[PDB]
Amino acid sequence: ACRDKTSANWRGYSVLVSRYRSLIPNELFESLRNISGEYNINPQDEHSFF
Amino acid sequence: FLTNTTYDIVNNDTIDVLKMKLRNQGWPFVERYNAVEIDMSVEPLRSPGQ
Repeated sequence: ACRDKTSANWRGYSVLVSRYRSLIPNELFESLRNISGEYNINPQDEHSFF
Repeated sequence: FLTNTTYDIVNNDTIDVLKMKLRNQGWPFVERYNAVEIDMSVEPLRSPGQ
């Protein structure tokens, strides 16, 4: 089920990623890191996402 | 459905390729069948000598 959903819906996410990539420069692209660890995915959220 | 694949994979496959995939899995219903023609007893209207 997860394989089928990712095959059908990857194009929409690819367009979304490209749009937000145009907002940040190359310096921010190669420098920013998730040092604090605030954005951590819960296991129930991950398997329900796909 | 039967072979557990996605639409994107089978998008580029031809009829002969698709027929082999289903037949290898054991599915024999991959062929079209021609209907048998039956002639009318009388000449059709507005169709002289036909």
